[PDB]
Amino acid sequence: MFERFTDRARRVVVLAQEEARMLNHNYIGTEHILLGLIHEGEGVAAKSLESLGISLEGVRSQVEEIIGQGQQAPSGHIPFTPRAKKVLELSLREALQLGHNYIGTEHILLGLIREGEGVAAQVLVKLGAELTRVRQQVIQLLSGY
Amino acid sequence: MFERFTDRARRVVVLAQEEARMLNHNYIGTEHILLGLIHEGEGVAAKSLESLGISLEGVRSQVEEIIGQGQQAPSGHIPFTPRAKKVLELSLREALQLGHNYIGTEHILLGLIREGEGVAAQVLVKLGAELTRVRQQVIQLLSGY
Amino acid sequence: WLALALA
Amino acid sequence: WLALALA
Repeated sequence: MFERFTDRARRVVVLAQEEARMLNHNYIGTEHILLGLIHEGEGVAAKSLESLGISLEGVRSQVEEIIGQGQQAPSGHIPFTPRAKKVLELSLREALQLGHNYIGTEHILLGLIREGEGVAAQVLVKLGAELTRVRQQVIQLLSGY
Repeated sequence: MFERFTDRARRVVVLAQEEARMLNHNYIGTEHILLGLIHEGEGVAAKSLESLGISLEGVRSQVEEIIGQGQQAPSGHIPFTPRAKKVLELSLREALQLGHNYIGTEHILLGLIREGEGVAAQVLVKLGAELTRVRQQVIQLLSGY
Repeated sequence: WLALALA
Repeated sequence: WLALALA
């Protein structure tokens, strides 16, 4: 179903894999998707994250507290956690419910919030944001460009 | 859909990837699936291939004529050719039409023959076998154990 | 889609 | 399923 993803949505996905690599994780989790959303930049959810007072290095470090780097770098692809799997499912599902047929970075952020049970959401609330906060906020964004 | 595959069907798939690796191909083709069917052994299609007078080293060498080893070994996973993609589709499709819901090694061999347009079939006919030959033969086999 | 990379 | 490995 990844063919629906926009150029930058997919770029988020590739980036999430690089984040989980160089922080030495054997899985891509809800955090690493947040990380890739940030690291993306030119697209929606990244500017959305610099607006609601969330930056890259904060999430990096928060993960290095609750997760911390791994002893041994993994190579080859890095599998999703069931949390990340559900986030991507729901990103699809959000996208469809807002009418679009593509899936952009903003739709991954919405799916992420929808899951709200895993590390991404723990990290977010720890940094200074809220789930329906950023949801309604990014919805206002799709209303404001 | 790979979850339907039997232990040995999947083993064929993993083996096909190793064959394409150590013969230095950047794609897994209908040939490499034949190769993995052979290299499997304990299962159906492998004994089926030693019966209709087809061995491993013959296919290896035939590929090293029409394909030949690559200058540079690839790492990470190795993508299927659209031929191999169709073979796997049709292996599913055979499996369903013979009633089963699993997909064993014999069903990959049947899908392979169904495609019959690519390197696997060229190699086969060059070695001393035929498409509906081995088809009806492996069907007789599913009738003979 | 949906186990790893862009699968 | 259906691009490479067992995907």
